[PDB]
Amino acid sequence: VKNKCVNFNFNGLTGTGVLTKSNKKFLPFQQFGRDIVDTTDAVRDPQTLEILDITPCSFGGVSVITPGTNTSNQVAVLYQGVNCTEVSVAIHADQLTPTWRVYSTGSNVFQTRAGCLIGAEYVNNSYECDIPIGAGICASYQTQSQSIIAYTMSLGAENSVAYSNNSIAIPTNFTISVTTEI
Amino acid sequence: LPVSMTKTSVDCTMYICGDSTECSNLLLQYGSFCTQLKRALTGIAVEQDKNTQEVFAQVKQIYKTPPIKYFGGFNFSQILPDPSKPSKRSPIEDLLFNKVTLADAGFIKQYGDCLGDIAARDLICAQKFNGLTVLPPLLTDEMIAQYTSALLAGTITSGWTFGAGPALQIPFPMQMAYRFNGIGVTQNVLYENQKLIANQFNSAIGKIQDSLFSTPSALGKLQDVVNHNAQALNTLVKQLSSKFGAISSVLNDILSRLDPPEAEVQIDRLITGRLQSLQTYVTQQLIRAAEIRASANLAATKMSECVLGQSKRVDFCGKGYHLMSFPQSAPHGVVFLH
Amino acid sequence: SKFGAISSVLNDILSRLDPPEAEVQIDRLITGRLQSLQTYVTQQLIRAAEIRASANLAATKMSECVLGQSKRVDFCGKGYHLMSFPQSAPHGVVFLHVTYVPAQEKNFTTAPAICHDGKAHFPREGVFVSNGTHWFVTQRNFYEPQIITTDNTFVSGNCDVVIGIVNNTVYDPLQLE
Amino acid sequence: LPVSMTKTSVDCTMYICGDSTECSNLLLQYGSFCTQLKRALTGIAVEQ
Amino acid sequence: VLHLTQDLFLPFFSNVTWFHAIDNPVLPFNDGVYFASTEKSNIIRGWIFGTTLDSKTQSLLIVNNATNVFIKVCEFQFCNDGVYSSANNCTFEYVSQPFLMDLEGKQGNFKNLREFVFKNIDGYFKIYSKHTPIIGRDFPQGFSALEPLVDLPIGINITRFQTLLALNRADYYVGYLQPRTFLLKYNENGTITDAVDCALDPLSETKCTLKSFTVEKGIYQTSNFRVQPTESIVRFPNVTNLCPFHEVFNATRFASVYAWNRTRISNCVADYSVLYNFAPFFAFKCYGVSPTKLNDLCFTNVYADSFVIKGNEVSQIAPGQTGNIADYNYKLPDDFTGCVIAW
Ligand SMILES: *[C@@H]1O[C@H](CO)[C@@H](O[C@@H]2O[C@H](CO)[C@@H](O)[C@H](O)[C@@H]2O)[C@H](O)[C@H]1NC(C)=O
Ligand SMILES: *[C@@H]1O[C@H](CO)[C@@H](O[C@@H]2O[C@H](CO)[C@@H](O)[C@H](O)[C@@H]2O)[C@H](O)[C@H]1NC(C)=O
Ligand SMILES: *[C@@H]1O[C@H](CO)[C@@H](O[C@@H]2O[C@H](CO)[C@@H](O)[C@H](O)[C@@H]2O)[C@H](O)[C@H]1NC(C)=O
Ligand SMILES: *[C@@H]1O[C@H](CO)[C@@H](O[C@@H]2O[C@H](CO)[C@@H](O)[C@H](O)[C@@H]2O)[C@H](O)[C@H]1NC(C)=O
Ligand SMILES: *[C@@H]1O[C@H](CO)[C@@H](O[C@@H]2O[C@H](CO)[C@@H](O)[C@H](O)[C@@H]2O)[C@H](O)[C@H]1NC(C)=O
Ligand SMILES: *[C@@H]1O[C@H](CO)[C@@H](O)[C@H](O)[C@H]1NC(C)=O
Ligand SMILES: *[C@@H]1O[C@H](CO)[C@@H](O)[C@H](O)[C@H]1NC(C)=O
Ligand SMILES: *[C@@H]1O[C@H](CO)[C@@H](O)[C@H](O)[C@H]1NC(C)=O
Ligand SMILES: *[C@@H]1O[C@H](CO)[C@@H](O)[C@H](O)[C@H]1NC(C)=O
Ligand SMILES: *[C@@H]1O[C@H](CO)[C@@H](O)[C@H](O)[C@H]1NC(C)=O
Ligand SMILES: *[C@@H]1O[C@H](CO)[C@@H](O)[C@H](O)[C@H]1NC(C)=O
Ligand SMILES: *[C@@H]1O[C@H](CO)[C@@H](O)[C@H](O)[C@H]1NC(C)=O
Ligand SMILES: *[C@@H]1O[C@H](CO)[C@@H](O)[C@H](O)[C@H]1NC(C)=O
Ligand SMILES: *[C@@H]1O[C@H](CO)[C@@H](O)[C@H](O)[C@H]1NC(C)=O
Ligand SMILES: *[C@@H]1O[C@H](CO)[C@@H](O)[C@H](O)[C@H]1NC(C)=O
Repeated sequence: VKNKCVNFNFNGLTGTGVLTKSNKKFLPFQQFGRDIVDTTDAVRDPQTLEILDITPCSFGGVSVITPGTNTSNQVAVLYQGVNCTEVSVAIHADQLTPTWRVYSTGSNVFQTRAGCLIGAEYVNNSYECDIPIGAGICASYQTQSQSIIAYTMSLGAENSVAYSNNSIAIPTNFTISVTTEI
Repeated sequence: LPVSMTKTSVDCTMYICGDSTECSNLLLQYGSFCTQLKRALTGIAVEQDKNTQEVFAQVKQIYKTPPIKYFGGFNFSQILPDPSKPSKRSPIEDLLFNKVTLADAGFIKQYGDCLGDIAARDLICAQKFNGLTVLPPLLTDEMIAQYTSALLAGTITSGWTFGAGPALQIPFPMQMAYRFNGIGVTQNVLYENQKLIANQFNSAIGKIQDSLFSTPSALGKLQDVVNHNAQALNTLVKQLSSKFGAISSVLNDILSRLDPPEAEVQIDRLITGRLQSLQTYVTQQLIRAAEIRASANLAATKMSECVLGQSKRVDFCGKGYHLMSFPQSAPHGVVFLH
Repeated sequence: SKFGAISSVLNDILSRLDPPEAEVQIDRLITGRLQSLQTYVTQQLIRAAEIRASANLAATKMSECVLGQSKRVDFCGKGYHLMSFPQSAPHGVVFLHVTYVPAQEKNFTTAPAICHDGKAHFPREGVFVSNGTHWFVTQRNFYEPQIITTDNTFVSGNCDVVIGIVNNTVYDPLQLE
Repeated sequence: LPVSMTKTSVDCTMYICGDSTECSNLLLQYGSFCTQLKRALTGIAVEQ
Repeated sequence: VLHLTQDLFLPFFSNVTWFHAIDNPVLPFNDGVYFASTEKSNIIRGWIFGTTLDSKTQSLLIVNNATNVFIKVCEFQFCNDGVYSSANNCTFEYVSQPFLMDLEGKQGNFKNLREFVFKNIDGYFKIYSKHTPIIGRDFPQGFSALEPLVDLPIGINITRFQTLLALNRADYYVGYLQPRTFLLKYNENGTITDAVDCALDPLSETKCTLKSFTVEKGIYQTSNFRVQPTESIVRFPNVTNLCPFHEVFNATRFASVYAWNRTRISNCVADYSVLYNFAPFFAFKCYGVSPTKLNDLCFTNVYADSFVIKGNEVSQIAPGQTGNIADYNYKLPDDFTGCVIAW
């Protein structure tokens, strides 16, 4: 059963992960496989004499972004650093360790460089960052009638200077500002 | 000056007890000795994000250079963003990005090709195996170059006015006149030897590119930061290979071989070893984070003083009587052009 | 936290077991509590170093912006620093940076130098600024147009090498009297 | 103003196992634990 | 306080089966069963528990009456309706104040709602109750803690559940408990004003990991997600290397007991199905190892001593035995780690 998270007990080497075909160069006497950090990487099939690779199962980390509970109860779920199709099939097969299930409408799907975001919808507009998610993506609570929206952070107002060969601007007036700093 | 380093979110639970219910139960007896580590690591990530934000996002308005680039004979193509390049980076920025090699990029989503590694799996797949992941930074290497571009465009088309108030355009010639006046030489010499100073500046700009190209390692500070982080990560991963004084270094082997009440001592020994190793890693990461925070504060104040105006303190903005500085983005750091 | 021992309460565990076999659990409790304390003290040292750096920065900012005026830009608040008034805060300090910031600006004109008669005139301080018809001089950070006199300018040049030079006349109070 | 403090190169084997082969062997069971300390002290000396 | 605990609780917004009355299906009991019933005066009497509900395994009977209770750990025979017909192996008679108390303000609209929860962790039967004339429509929404009444260490086998009704001339609310981690808000008087799950909603999990009831705007790292593997493969080498057990069982001249042939077996995989299928045994007594557990142990060396003998001599041959064979022909060591086969 390849290309599936499966508990393996190969010749006494027991572990968890996904196994598939490989293009290793195992010598005939070779039985196990490893890497620089001494973690079992490849195993030879004792009854097939083929080479299989060992992978983490689905490792990631769930982070929840939310506004104040006194404001709203709606929440959004981040699955850190996982392709968002993999969580989709795992949810549909009901093999995810998290038992809480955030509903998937198809419009709340977001493949982000930081992972897959569920429960928020993409708006192609640009706003100032409110809740940092990562990879230049920020979410906030915004009315449509209210929901959680995800957008690329606006670096600021787009402004262009009036540089020229012989044109200058001199302030004819001035203001007094009292800032604060802690 | 380095600005930040990779953000990690080690999870002690299955870093120490790989999918072992009894090991998790044993770990539960050690109290909240894990929440401390998770909170410390997430705090370190937050401070690093804050460091890069302080050291770069200094101007609220993003500016762009005028389409024509003739600033009184001065040449800025080597530092201005390249429209032909799809990443919109300076030629020097390209050299900085190519002379730095990151073992762990972070924004890779490398799951799905570890099974397809064919050869021996690499460092990142190894980390993914045993409960260690890298959290990608908020400010992508892309728009940060946009920030540096905005800062550079502000400092050559408006002098230093835009750092105190509204951006007021000043042509580059009398801007240099004022930078000469701020050090103690009258603008007349610049207005006589404009051609000579322009040629000298162009020659220096051209030579610094060759200096960065031909040097063995001038970006050694950023490379050292990356190498130290990778080495700490590698030794943390390798520490799971130590029996720590028990029968074997494989928790699952110990579980499947001995009874619970006798393998209990061995798994407790493994917990005491692995958790303490994670403690050393976390403390060392804290020290490195404090050091890089101090360096990033220094970089922020250096940028605010030298780049956004003329600094009167000697040797602070490079050796000699300072005139101006030009910022350039680097992997996990910044590069200055005094 | 039991720390892998019989119980987490010392007075009970000594009152539940005799010494010669209880000392194992006592040692386990000792090492658990000692490791927790070591982690706490290390974190406290880290926090103390960070707060020491912050306090040194605060002291420097205090001695700069309050006991005088600092020319370091974006140090004593955004904009041109004027003063700063400290305020007491719980376990901290509060500054009130008073900063001069410009306002409404207008395009007028500029000239790097003005040539009256074969000689280039440069402003002693400020910009040679033209309304659009008449050339004038003023400061950098405020628009105070003034008549171009020989007191506002110093002459040194030959009126042939200044790129972008402009034509006009300069005034002097000595020829009239 | 202080500038530097006394550079140290503590040695794991000599410090914790005085010339004892079995002690060193059982130390080796702890993995590369103290190599980190040796690297840290070397880095401290270089920094100073 | 905002104490957190882990124990078998009824999940929030879980599924509760609602029944009626006017037969008495026996619902399974596993990891506890939640109960509730609202009534005017009374229609329910007691509960019976246990496995197969007959006079063979110890069971339970909790009938309540007008003044007291009748809890008893008994092994009653059958009633199929005077509710028991056997008290031979029955002990633990317990009587106390009735669980149900009814209060009515001169009108029956105050339907007394009674909430019961039972569990059998390491024996120690526990009963939970809080009685109030709640709104009375049905299973309500407002929070309500549960007051323990009796903690009794039964310590018997328990598998099925049933309840006993009353006579006459809307209830039955049944839920199940699962191991979950919860938060409980304690009032300054000590009451539980509100409680939160940690395995129901992402927001609830955040309130758990950041233990509180108010969460500020922001991002919080709560836990990790891992896909549990679906199937488990066990793979071992293609080696078969069948032992000579066939050759020691298919022989035709099994030696006499006086000259017992001792065969040395090495370098083979000891599959015991080959001995299982070859002989209809009559004595497969094992001493050092379990007869079921022979295929999961690796042995340094195996001796197969075969000799045909009489019938009673089969029982004679055993460790620490005596007899004309056990003393002069073959004597089994007292520390015999092995099995004998007689067919
Ligand atoms: C510079 O800007 C000031 C405000 O920042 C102006 O002061 C204002 O004056 C008006 C009346 O003219 C008041 O109504 C207002 O409250 C404020 O005091 C000031 O006039 C202006 N001066 C110039 C020359 O632009
Ligand atoms: C500014 O400096 C540029 C250096 O990158 C000059 O580009 C050069 O272009 C020539 C061909 O046009 C190349 O052969 C050379 O390698 C370099 O890329 C650019 O001309 C220059 N412009 C001005 C106005 O000085
Ligand atoms: C050039 O600068 C002159 C300042 O002296 C402005 O001239 C003014 O014109 C008025 C009449 O319109 C006079 O009464 C006054 O004394 C002054 O000379 C003039 O507006 C300005 N030109 C432009 C285009 O800004
Ligand atoms: C400023 O005015 C000068 C005369 O006062 C001009 O000088 C003249 O330049 C012309 C050629 O442009 C010569 O033919 C003539 O002999 C005299 O030298 C000067 O050009 C002028 N410059 C500008 C920028 O207006
Ligand atoms: C805890 O219990 C106290 C003792 O009954 C309560 O105080 C009482 O409050 C009532 C009003 O509800 C007063 O009339 C009475 O005199 C006494 O002060 C207290 O409210 C209660 N706290 C709770 C339930 O939160
Ligand atoms: C394993 O044994 C079976 C049974 O004889 C045989 O069909 C198969 O080819 C063998 N495979 C290997 C790799 O030895
Ligand atoms: C991950 O990203 C997408 C979405 O799943 C798809 O191309 C594939 O699964 C992965 N691709 C890469 C390059 O990792
Ligand atoms: C609007 O958003 C969609 C995706 O949500 C994107 O493809 C499109 O380019 C956006 N439009 C603009 C004008 O940015
Ligand atoms: C400035 O002058 C140069 C040369 O005199 C010319 O190439 C350029 O187009 C001019 N730009 C402006 C804005 O006047
Ligand atoms: C100067 O002129 C440019 C030309 O478009 C204009 O954009 C800018 O706003 C002007 N600045 C002023 C009037 O201060
Ligand atoms: C409870 O069960 C019913 C019917 O089986 C189903 O419709 C409902 O969705 C279930 N509720 C939950 C919370 O699972
Ligand atoms: C009710 O049960 C108790 C249990 O001891 C018993 O004593 C009593 O006789 C029963 N009947 C009444 C009417 O109380
Ligand atoms: C009670 O147990 C005894 C054995 O101790 C048994 O003989 C008897 O049949 C049991 N009573 C029943 C099953 O009613
Ligand atoms: C002996 O071997 C034959 C051939 O496999 C088999 O049919 C028979 O049942 C065996 N008899 C015994 C006693 O093992
Ligand atoms: C053991 O020896 C006896 C001697 O008579 C023989 O009959 C029997 O077949 C032997 N069993 C073996 C070789 O397995």
